[PDB]
Amino acid sequence: KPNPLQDANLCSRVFFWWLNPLFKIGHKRRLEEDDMYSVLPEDRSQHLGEELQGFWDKEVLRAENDAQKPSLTRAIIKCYWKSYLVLGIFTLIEESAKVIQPIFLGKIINYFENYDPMDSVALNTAYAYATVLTFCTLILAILHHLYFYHVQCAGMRLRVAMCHMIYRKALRLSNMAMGKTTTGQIVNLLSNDVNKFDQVTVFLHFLWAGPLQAIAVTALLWMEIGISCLAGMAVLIILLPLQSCFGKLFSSLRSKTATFTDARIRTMNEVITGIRIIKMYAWEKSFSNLITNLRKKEISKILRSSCLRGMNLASFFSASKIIVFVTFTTYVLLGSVITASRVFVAVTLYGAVRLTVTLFFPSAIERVSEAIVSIRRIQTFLLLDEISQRNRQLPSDGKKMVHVQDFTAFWDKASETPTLQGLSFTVRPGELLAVVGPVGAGKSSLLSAVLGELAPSHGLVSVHGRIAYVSQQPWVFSGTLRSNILFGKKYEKERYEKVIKACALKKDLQLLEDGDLTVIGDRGTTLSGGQKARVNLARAVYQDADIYLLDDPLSAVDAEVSRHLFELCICQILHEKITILVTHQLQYLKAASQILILKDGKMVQKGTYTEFLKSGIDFGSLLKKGFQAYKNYFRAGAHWIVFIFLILLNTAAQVAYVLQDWWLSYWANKQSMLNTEKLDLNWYLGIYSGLTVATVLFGIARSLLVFYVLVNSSQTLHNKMFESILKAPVLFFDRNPIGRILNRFSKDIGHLDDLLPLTFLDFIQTLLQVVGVVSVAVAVIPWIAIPLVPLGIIFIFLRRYFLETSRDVKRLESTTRSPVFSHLSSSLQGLWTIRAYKAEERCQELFDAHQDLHSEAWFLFLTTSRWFAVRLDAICAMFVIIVAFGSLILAKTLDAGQVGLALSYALTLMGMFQWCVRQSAEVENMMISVERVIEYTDLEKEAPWEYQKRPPPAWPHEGVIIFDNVNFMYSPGGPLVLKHLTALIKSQEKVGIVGRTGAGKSSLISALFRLSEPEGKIWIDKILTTEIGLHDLRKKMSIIPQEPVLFTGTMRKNLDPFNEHTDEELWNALQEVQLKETIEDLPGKMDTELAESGSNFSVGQRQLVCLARAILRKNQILIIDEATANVDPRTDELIQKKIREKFAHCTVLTIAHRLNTIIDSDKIMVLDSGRLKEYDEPYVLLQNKESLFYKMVQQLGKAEAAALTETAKQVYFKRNYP
Ligand SMILES: CC[C@]1(O)C[C@@H]2CN(CCc3c([nH]c4ccccc34)[C@@](C(=O)OC)(c3cc4c(cc3OC)N(C=O)[C@H]3[C@@](O)(C(=O)OC)[C@H](OC(C)=O)[C@]5(CC)C=CCN6CC[C@]43[C@@H]65)C2)C1
Ligand SMILES: Nc1ncnc2c1ncn2[C@@H]1O[C@H](COP(=O)(O)OP(=O)(O)NP(=O)(O)O)[C@@H](O)[C@H]1O
Ligand SMILES: Nc1ncnc2c1ncn2[C@@H]1O[C@H](COP(=O)(O)OP(=O)(O)NP(=O)(O)O)[C@@H](O)[C@H]1O
Ligand SMILES: [Mg+2]
Ligand SMILES: [Mg+2]
Repeated sequence: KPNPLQDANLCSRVFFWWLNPLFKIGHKRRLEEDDMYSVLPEDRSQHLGEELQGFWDKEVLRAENDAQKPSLTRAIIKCYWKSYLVLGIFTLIEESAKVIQPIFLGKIINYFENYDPMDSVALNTAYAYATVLTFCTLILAILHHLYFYHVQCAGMRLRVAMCHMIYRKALRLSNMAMGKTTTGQIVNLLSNDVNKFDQVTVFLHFLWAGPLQAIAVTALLWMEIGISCLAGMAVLIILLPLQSCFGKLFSSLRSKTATFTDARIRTMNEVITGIRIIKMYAWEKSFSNLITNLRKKEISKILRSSCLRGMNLASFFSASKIIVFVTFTTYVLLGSVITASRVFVAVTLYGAVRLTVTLFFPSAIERVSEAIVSIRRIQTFLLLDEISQRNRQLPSDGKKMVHVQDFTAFWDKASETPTLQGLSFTVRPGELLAVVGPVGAGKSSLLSAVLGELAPSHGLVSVHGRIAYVSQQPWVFSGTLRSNILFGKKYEKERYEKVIKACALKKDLQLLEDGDLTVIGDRGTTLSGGQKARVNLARAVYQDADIYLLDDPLSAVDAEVSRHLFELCICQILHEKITILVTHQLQYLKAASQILILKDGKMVQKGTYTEFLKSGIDFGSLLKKGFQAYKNYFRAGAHWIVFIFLILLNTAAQVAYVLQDWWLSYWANKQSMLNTEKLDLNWYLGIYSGLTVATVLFGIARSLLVFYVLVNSSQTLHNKMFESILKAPVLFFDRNPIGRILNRFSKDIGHLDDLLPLTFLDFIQTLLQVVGVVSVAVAVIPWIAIPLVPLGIIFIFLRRYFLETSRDVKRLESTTRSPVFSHLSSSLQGLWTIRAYKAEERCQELFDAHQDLHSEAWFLFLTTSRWFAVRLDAICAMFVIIVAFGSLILAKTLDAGQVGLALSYALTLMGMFQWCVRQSAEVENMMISVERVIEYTDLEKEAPWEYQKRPPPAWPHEGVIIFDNVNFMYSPGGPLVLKHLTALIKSQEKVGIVGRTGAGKSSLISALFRLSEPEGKIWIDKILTTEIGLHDLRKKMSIIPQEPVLFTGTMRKNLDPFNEHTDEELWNALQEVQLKETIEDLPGKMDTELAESGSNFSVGQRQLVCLARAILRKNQILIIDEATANVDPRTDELIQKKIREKFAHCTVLTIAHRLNTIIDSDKIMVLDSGRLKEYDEPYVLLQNKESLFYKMVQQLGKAEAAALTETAKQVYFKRNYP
């Protein structure tokens, strides 16, 4: 992938002419990673990393010699100052040109004031000054883009070198340092703490070019207009503390809103997760009240912050007008006169110095502070204690063996008991040494000590030869299964096939789409734990090391796979290699040549399996311990009359802004056309003050109205979205995951609430300023409207051409960034396995390649932006040149005031044009959140909660249920679940529910509750379920679900959200459920907040709370669904007994996976794939062996079957025959 930048000349590099093929390809089709240009040799990660590493080591050595702390900042400066001085020269030149050009503007105006049509020398001089002005504009418009690209390239180089150094350090962190730190911190100081270097270098050179430009501008202003410039300078200086105060208050007002936003998001997550339980209980009104209160509380603070930001923007808009008004008011009041060669030079100088003082200097200060903080963080990281490099090995005879003598060490030096107590043993090739012990013995500690991870406090360890080590937890890195097995070594087909066959990985390969080439992500999302363990063992065997160390290889695999592995990949293959193995299964101890028993870090016994059998101590014994989007977004805010008023306000503000400068020009012309007689100062100064006041007030009003309208639109959209969500049927929640649902409530609404209104206001402001500049230029010289049409057409086509490729470049850069973090995380998690072999330089090379693949896209991201900016600035410079030369060509018509006004506005169009284009692009990007919110606004809605026809309040009187021809489908067009169910449930009868694991037992409650609209007729106390609203039907039947859920709140809230009961009644219910004494010992009597689903409460406690809820509701129809699954027998018996005794006179339908709980039921439904087979007493079903009830009873066993039959017979005899 050759880089055309390596070929281009200086002329092509100035205009970025070498990116045209890339833009052509991007316009034609989509851009993939194969279309990117490889980085230049000087920008490769390894080169920069090694250069900065050498400089940093030299600085460290010097600092240690001098005996002070080292300075990463000093190292970086010593490395990059020579390359960062030339950019300083160029920014000096650029700032000098910026300061210079108003002088030539004033010279042109001065020529216009002393016009003489017959003179030609003055015309020639004016043309020369115009040429110099065009040269200055070209300098500011053309070369600045190459300068900016190099400025950003410096920061990119710094960041790449920093990342390389950080990874190189992290690859050799000691055990204690790794215990201090975490993987998250190391990933964070690459994802967030290294990106400050991209931004520090942009504004770094302004720390000396800001005050210098301010001083030069002040000197020029004093030379031009006199002492009156001090008032404008004072106002400009005062402008900074106002910004500081605004930013200080805005941060507090913003941080005061997260405490409501996070609570709202947490409640939303709870609602979305437990939507089925809420719908069954009909608590949507309570949750709606809670969410509404939280939203209002957050919206108040959002409104306050928006008002503050609008005031800040209005202050920026009116600052220049205020400065100029004050300056020229004191200038005129001191006794001078108004002239166009001075007014419109002071205006331009004030504008330039105001931009520089207000924005660039504070931005530079902030970026430098952040970069210093990040540098200090990385500097602290780079001095963590590192593992001492494996020193010169003791001279041996080349034999491969492992020996340990008198070893004693501890991970922590403050521990009372050492990790290992005087270990002393040796192992030779061909010996299968096994270590057997309980959890915590220290077998993995012994293996780590052999590897060298445990620093020997006392004793000696002699290990020679290559090492094969198997971690307790299998590890898979960012690659493929073939890559995992190869571990970077050269691929051999025969050896790979031999290892695959020996490891029985053929089934795992066949289970994958690509087989052995399938990509496995972080933590093996595409694989399983057994596959990871098999891959780890295969890699260890394939690497073909002299010494093999194993640690818990077969704990998490099946019996056949474990036996086949332990035999054919260890006993035969590794019979020529040194082997030390850690076991937990006793069946593999027979094949072990050596066995050691370890407990409490102390040696117990070592010998063969026969010797241990003769010892008499049992191992087992020892092992037991579009446009419509904009239209709807604007309509949701306010009426269209408000839109008309907003348009009028914007127009009035811009008109006053222009008219103040026009009035200055008119004053200058009227003073010039005079004669002593004097101008009436009262009139002119009064009109000036009125125009300034009107500009300020109109700007403030426009900003406030825009902000309020857009925030109201966001609030209305959120209300509509939540209202729609609360009524969507369960099918919608089944289709969409919880994360997707919560994303539109967390991120999209977050954008709409704070970012979009302010972005819109800024874009409108800048666009109106550009329109005003163009309108002034057209009004002064009408002929300028001719080339404006070609310029607009060219701009539109160029914008389309650029945007067809910029988005692809941005997505490529976004998708090429995560592999770096994934590789870092994988290498950090498998650091011991990486360091076991000598392959860490290969991991460094892989990381370098991953970093290069991202710098590949960053380069394009910078260059395409510069490519667009060059042409935009060319268009703007053409406009400026046209104005400046047409004014001189038509000198017989215009006058000084008009010429100066038009020329100054043409000069100020710069930067504003580019910012307007960028903000338009950003707004178009941001509208997708509004699109998604509006999409969720109009979801499908289920039946209304209430109907016109209301049943009597006493219904259900008895509780008789009729099922007639019930066909149930979860989704329309999906498979049928229930097939023509026909049954009658008499009042106050206990019915048990039986069938297979997919018989549809839990599908009956959905039909009864009408969660999904069923087909057929269901009659309850002679009312059909399809002619009454859902909230009037679900409220009269109680449900006890499989997994109880408790919502975060008070116990009174959890037991009675609608305050329909009394505290005494709730206490009586709690006493009935025997949880009252547990309730009344917390810090609060009944208002104790809980965690998610009551994480501090037991499962039995949650079931008991659900039973208490059912008791409190005290409805006639009770349904229980899979009550006891993994609860203790005591709580199971408690729940069964309480349910049996408390609801004697209430109809109960119970679905139980076990027949023990539902043996005493009066009747039993038999379900076969949604077909109702048998409905009668359980004794009758057990009488006939052909019944499915008898078959399932016999499936359980014999003794339990006999007990169940006896219990059913006893129940039948007691009930039917009293
Ligand atoms: C304090 C007074 C004043 O604001 C300073 C100062 C001047 N302003 C007047 C308008 C203005 C600004 N530049 C201009 C350049 C030419 C002509 C006019 C202007 C700007 C500003 O503030 O315009 C409101 C500004 C704004 C944003 C900006 C960068 C920027 O100047 C460099 N961004 C770059 O990406 C955006 C931002 O979102 C971002 O960086 O996002 C990752 C940014 O947020 C952060 C955290 O930086 C911000 C502004 C804080 C926040 C919300 C909305 N977005 C829209 C554009 C952007 C802005 C700077 C007045
Ligand atoms: N890397 C480590 N850092 C800190 N403590 C450790 C480390 N490795 C082991 N230990 C401690 O050393 C003691 C014994 O470890 P060890 O028994 O090898 O762990 P184990 O493998 O989970 N149990 P076992 O399988 O019987 O060896 C325990 O107190 C561990 O917490
Ligand atoms: N939301 C759903 N959408 C579509 N089919 C479903 C859904 N939930 C369950 N099913 C299937 O519909 C059939 C009805 O079985 P089901 O409702 O689970 O009763 P059950 O299995 O006997 N009781 P349980 O095992 O506790 O769920 C089964 O084949 C389920 O897999
Ligand atoms: Mg261990
Ligand atoms: Mg079910």
